[PDB]
Amino acid sequence: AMNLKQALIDNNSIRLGLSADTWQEAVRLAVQPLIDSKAVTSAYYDAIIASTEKYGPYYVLMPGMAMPHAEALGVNRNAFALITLTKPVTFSDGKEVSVLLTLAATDPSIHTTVAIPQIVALFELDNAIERLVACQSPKEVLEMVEESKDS
Repeated sequence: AMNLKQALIDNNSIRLGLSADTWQEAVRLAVQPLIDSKAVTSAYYDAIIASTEKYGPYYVLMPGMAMPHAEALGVNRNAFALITLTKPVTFSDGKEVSVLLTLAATDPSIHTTVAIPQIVALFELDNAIERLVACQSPKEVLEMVEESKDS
């Protein structure tokens, strides 16, 4: 089980400065890099849209970030993806998002025991979302992620 930096490399999962008009557009874009790496199937995007439709945007945990995921489904392999938006997108609860960290798992208890702690740490860094938005290559995204693992 899973290291965020490594997962991101193994999947080549980082996308930088994409553009979306709806939170549906942004979720699609956020899951794409995981369909690209064959970690998940489109049916995973569908499952995110569907769980958002019944539960509301539950994975939007801190200002400026979503970690899109469903209770899974279209998943072959544990993976993370990381995308960065040009302009903040507004989710159906009124929250504004500029960074989506997609999470996929074949076991549901990974989410809180393993994944959220890592995600939490990246975003608990001094000026993270804007730093992340101004990242000019996956290299520095990954450098931010190493910085997360310590202190």
